[PDB]
Amino acid sequence: RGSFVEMVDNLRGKSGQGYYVEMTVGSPPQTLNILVDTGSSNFAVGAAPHPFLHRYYQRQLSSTYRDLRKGVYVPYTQGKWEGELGTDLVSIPHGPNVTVRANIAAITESDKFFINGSNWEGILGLAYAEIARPDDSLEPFFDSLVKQTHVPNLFSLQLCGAASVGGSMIIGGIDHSLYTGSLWYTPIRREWYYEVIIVRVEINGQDLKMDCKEYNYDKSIVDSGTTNLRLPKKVFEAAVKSIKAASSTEKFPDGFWLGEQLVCWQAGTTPWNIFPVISLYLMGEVTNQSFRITILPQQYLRPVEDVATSQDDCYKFAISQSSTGTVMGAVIMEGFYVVFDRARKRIGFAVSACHVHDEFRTAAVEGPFVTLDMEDCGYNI
Ligand SMILES: C[C@@]1(c2cc(NC(=O)c3ccc(Cl)cn3)ccc2F)CCSC(N)=N1
Ligand code: NA
Repeated sequence: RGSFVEMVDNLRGKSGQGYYVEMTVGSPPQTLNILVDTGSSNFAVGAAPHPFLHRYYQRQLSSTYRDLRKGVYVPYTQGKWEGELGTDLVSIPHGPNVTVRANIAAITESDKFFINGSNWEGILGLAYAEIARPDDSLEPFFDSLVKQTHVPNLFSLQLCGAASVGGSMIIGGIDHSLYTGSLWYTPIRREWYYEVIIVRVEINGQDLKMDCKEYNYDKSIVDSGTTNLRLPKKVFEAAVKSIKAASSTEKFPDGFWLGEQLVCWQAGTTPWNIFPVISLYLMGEVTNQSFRITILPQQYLRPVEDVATSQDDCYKFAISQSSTGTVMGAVIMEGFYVVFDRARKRIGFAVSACHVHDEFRTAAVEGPFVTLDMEDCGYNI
């Protein structure tokens, strides 16, 4: 407990492509890079020679493979995957020194799922059974890990960000060198997604003055598998209005705020200080008590390096409207060390020791604050 040197720096990735960890599947072990996803619950790996893939699960080479003789079809809002369910021995080279029999969805057909140019071949769904496909009987990997070993029912993520991103996934523990100050915990409202309740929203300290139910319509989640801070449409509308006002020194086209176009500045001449901080107050552990997390423009203005039609420093506005509730994606998580404390049904936030900042402002986790009617901020029906 407290320090896990061998798990430090076990995450890699590229900007806009997510964070992956090294895993082994089968006997003898087949090495795969696997996307770390707190927004889903399936362990699903490429099992066929899709041209975008560096490598894939070859079930014929594994003596420990077992067929569940069951298919699974997973459509998303944009794209799909389809696979054949089985079990095999799963290990994490730069994680705990254990081997687990886990459910594996062997991906045999997909559309807009794998990324052309990416270095990962599967997805580690770290959320709960309730949202597993096809149903809650298909035990998620981390549930299997805890059930079969003495690994504590907790993991933590330090996503570092801005061409190669890095970070740490501490399995079964917390590493105190990864954060500064104190951890503050928000209750997991329900174990399906990592669902949380946002009780107050500020832009540069200015409250948005909305019914706090709107902040969590229809849910708020912490999701390492999403880049953006995604806000419910009505919240997004009001947040951008306030961000527009706060950043009035320079004017930008309407399309930039909708993520329909990028904005470019000359190298090193990026004006961070004209852009406001964004604060989310989260439900605390105690009745009427809350805490505040605060991110910088460094988090919500993402560098886009892939532009060929431009030679400057171009950025995407990575706060976007949503119809699925608040998604606290990489835009949030890159500022913080995030502790998914499953044993105690809570999520901890602390200032990340690796987060990107200037000399005038840092990301912050602050409390305690007094907030009434926090239970009424959650959505029902
Ligand atoms: C299963 C799903 C998903 C996520 C991804 N993520 C990424 O590619 C990515 C990219 C950048 C960053 Cl920072 C993080 N992640 C890719 C394919 C997917 F099917 C469905 C959509 S939402 C979610 N939480 N999981
Ligand atoms: Na997708």
